[PDB]
Amino acid sequence: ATMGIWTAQELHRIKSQSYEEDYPVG
Amino acid sequence: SALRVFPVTTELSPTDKTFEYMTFDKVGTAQIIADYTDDLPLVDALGTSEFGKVFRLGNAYLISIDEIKAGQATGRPLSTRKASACQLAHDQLVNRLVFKGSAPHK
Amino acid sequence: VFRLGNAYLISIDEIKAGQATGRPLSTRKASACQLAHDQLVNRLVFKGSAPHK
Amino acid sequence: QINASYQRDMAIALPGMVADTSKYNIDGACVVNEGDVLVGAAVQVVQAQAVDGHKLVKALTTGTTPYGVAIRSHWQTVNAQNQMIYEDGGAINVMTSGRVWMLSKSTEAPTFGSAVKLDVDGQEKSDGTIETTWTYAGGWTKYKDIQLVEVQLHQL
Amino acid sequence: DGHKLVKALTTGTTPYGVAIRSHWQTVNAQNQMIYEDGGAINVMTSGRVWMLSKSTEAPTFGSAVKLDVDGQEKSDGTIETTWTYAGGWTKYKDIQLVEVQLHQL
Amino acid sequence: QINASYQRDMAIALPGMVADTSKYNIDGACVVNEGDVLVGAAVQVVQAQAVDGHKLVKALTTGTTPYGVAIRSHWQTVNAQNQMIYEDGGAINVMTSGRVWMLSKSTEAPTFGSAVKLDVDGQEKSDGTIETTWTYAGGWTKYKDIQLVEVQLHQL
Amino acid sequence: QINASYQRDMAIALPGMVADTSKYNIDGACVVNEGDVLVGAAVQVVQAQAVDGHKLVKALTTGTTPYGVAIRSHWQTVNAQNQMIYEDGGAINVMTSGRVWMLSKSTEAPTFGSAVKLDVDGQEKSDGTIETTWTYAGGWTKYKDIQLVEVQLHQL
Repeated sequence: ATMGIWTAQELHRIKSQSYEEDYPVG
Repeated sequence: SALRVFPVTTELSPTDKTFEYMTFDKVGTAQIIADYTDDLPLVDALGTSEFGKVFRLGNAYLISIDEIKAGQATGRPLSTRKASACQLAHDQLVNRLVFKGSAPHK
Repeated sequence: VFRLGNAYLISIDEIKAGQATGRPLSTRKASACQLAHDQLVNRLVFKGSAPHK
Repeated sequence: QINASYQRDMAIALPGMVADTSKYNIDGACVVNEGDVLVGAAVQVVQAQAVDGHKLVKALTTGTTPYGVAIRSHWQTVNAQNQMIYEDGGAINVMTSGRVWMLSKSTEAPTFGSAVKLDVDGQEKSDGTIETTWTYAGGWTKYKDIQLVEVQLHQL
Repeated sequence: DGHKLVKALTTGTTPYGVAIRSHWQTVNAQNQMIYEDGGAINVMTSGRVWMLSKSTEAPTFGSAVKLDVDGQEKSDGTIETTWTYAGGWTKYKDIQLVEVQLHQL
Repeated sequence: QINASYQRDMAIALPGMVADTSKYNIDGACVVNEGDVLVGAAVQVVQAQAVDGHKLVKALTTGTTPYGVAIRSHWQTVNAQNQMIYEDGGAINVMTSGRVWMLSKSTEAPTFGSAVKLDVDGQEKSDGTIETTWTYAGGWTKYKDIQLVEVQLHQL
Repeated sequence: QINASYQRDMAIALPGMVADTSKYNIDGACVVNEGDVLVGAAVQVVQAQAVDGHKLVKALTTGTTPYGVAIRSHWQTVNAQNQMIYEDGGAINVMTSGRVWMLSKSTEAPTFGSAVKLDVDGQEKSDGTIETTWTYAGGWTKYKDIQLVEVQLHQL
């Protein structure tokens, strides 16, 4: 095991906006 | 014109390497039943996510002492022209990346 | 006149996880049930059912 | 200009989803052994512990007898290869009786009440090799690109 | 859609269930209680149910059930079924009844 | 002085105990004739009353078909020969579908999913003469030189 | 009642680590194509773009001339397979001249100044098939079951 000192989650951005599908009734 | 026809956002941090966003969905149905019924249908939900990356750009230029002195004396420096050329090269590379892409870099 | 109905399922672990994370799972299922009812009503009005005359 | 309104319909089912609220039965004291199981596929039992009580299950292979079908759970599953699966050395929800939606490799709708034939990999397929005691419950839908079928499971 | 289309049993067909009583979904006709065309029906798939019979001798517990072309139980019928008798054998005013154990298809 | 701590494990099951809470069915309208029934042994039906609605049961004998297994209750049984039994002429609890702990006369652990064969006295035996539609569930243990096996019962 | 003091030494090398601060040159305007490469292993050049100016590299294969060695970087690398790798479609740090630590598959210490021979996967081997113009720099060590050899690189 010869990894680095920083993990992926420390250099990752989570956008604060979700997308939803649209189902109109009629 | 690529920063003037498409929106520009400033959410990413200068020390990030990847961004991600989510999406959601659902399913279900209904039926016509009787008064004694034991088989009502069910519903559920979903989710998924995507990814994106960030890249770095760069160049450089050279100049000698004799050219510096000649620019100082003749009134036309040679370093500012090269600085302007470097800035123009960076901007044009950004525009070209937006409007043409890069196959090796996905 | 007629009647319609459906149902949904959930477990205690899912309820607790939804409460802890901030994204409950029961509300989405209730919304799906209501949407399914409304869409079935719309289909009956505009498309009809042959076996039910 | 004149206004417009639109209409859309949801999908019917998902892989490894319980079809309805009929008399079902779930076995939750099982553990995945040596591999991972796709939600919506059949499993087999390799060993039942005499005194500890747990049962070791794994993905179906050739010349074996199916026991149940894994079902969807938001809490007890892991999202891998863009699907939802049960990983090695963990508890698994296995359905042993009732109606369930599961993956299919067939191309034409089946006959209601006929016997189910499974493929070697644990997914339903017509003219398959593995024979079971399950019957078709009359369901033939499709998600965006995944074929699904409704199956009635009787306890062994 | 999900709905199943059922009707009275005929010759050369496998039975599915038995219609059961309901004071709300049924209609009164022919001095009986019936289910009419184009309506929801209660169908029992597994359990114990009282059923109309055309036989005259009491059945043997645990034996197989044989039906008629009309859909009623008969000691000597041309339709084979996986159901079994549950022991009950009574009568309600010149109407013969029998207890049947239904197993899921 | 060096302190000490001790540890002891409980037993797993008792004869006639209900194994799991997984889709069982009990027929409480049964009565016993011709002798006694040991809690944890198969029973047979000798007559089904047409109008009253009771079923007459007794201990299994040669050339018969088993109907169910007597289960263990603290109220309906009597304590004789230092063990729980159902006396003649009393109501009995008979399990017709589920998972139960049953008395055994064999010496080798069974195979999961294989058929169950009974003796001529209602106790499970590896090499018996009476065939059933029941299957082994994998439980196999012993309470104080009393051997116990786990049985899956299907409704007749 | 006597105190005890102990002493421990560090390891001296890691795979893909630059050996020292002598004359070196890093070719960092390349991009990984068609797979992933290991830190401490040789790579080959597929093609160089005429106008854009980026080279296309991948892991060494049979009958291909090596170009350089990937070097360690705590920012440009991603962690996979319990080690540092370079993923597809990303900039890579390739070393073309200088002293570097390389993964080895040999079993005996080499000779100073001898020519380096690689294996088909870009790892040093005493009897490899692919011949290079590089020479051994003298170092030969081990880090926790990983063999490492010091290699001198000169420009093509």
